[PDB]
Amino acid sequence: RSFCAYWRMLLCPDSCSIEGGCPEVCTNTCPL
Repeated sequence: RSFCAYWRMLLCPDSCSIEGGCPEVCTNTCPL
């Protein structure tokens, strides 16, 4: 599993506002 597991919460402190939708790593649907 990529960093998308841990970095999900790491780069997404409710950053969904500034990132428009949500941070790409906040979207824990990251491909393998």
